[PDB]
Amino acid sequence: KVFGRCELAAAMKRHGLDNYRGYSLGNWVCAAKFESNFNTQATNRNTDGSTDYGILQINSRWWCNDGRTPGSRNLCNIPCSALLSSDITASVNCAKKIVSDGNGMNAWVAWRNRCKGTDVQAWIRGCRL
Amino acid sequence: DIVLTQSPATLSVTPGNSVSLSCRASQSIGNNLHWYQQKSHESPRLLIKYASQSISGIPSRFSGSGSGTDFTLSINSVETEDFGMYFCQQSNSWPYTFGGGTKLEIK
Amino acid sequence: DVQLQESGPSLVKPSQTLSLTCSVTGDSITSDYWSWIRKFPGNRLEYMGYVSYSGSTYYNPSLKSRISITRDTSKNQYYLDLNSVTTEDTATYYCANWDGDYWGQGTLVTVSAA
Repeated sequence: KVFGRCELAAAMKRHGLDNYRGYSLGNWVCAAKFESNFNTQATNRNTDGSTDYGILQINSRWWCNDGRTPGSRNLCNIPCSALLSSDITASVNCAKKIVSDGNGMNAWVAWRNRCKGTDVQAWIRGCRL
Repeated sequence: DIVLTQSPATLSVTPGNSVSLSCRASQSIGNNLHWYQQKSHESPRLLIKYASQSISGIPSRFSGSGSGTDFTLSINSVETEDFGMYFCQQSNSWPYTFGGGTKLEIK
Repeated sequence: DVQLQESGPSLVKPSQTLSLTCSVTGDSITSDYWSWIRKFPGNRLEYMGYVSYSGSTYYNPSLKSRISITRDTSKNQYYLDLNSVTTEDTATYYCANWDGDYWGQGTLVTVSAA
């Protein structure tokens, strides 16, 4: 599914990401925008053999298990295929575990390069939440 | 810290009746609230995650609802194995905290 | 499947260091985040801290920095050290994964001059 910006912001708010572990809501929207262009089905094969899945491009080497990745650790104890759904529930569940590590949102490289240090609340402005 | 207040502190009930436990947060925590059961001489058991996400292996009579600051754990026709303590827990902010507990006791 | 088990002393004296071990069986400790929770005598639960996959640690500020959590990847165990205990540290300690699905059985530790 291709979420609109406002649509995604209200869903992520309903899924409890506004102020989760010190991160304001716009961080999550901006991250989804640069990680997957708001596409729940996005996939990206990495040179190391892992794949990045879904709206938050969650990696198969550490977080979910797609059965094809070498040192898979499955930290979110979930099959990768559950992250490729139009329902964001499982993506948000795993993302909350990912950000609870001391690396916080720095695990998402597009967030790191395009969002950190920017006015991230701009991503939720002009939206009915 | 987020303070979590649970009510009633004690609930006496007859098996086959339905109950609702309440848990209120001092600040808005979205859906970041989990519910545990603790029976005598046993480790806590996770019943509900993220306010209403049901968990595999636990009776369907338990359901949770709520968001923000007000959350409820409901038990449709309580059974004798349900008697014990119920605690809510927020994971929105660090340090994670627990509510003071509801004791569920046979009438 | 995964099993967790607490061990250490059940009786300690005031001001010493309490060390507990959590033994994990069924999967590696590198595959999750791991925590320590304790229950006081009147059913009061306190989340103590957790160690995440990168080795970073989060500790409850109610412990004033007397706690250390560490893990041993070759033994498949992780640990709790609590310095300068007092009688207020008398409690049931549990280890559990972060998700809250696996818990150990719990170990009662009593703090007393004796």
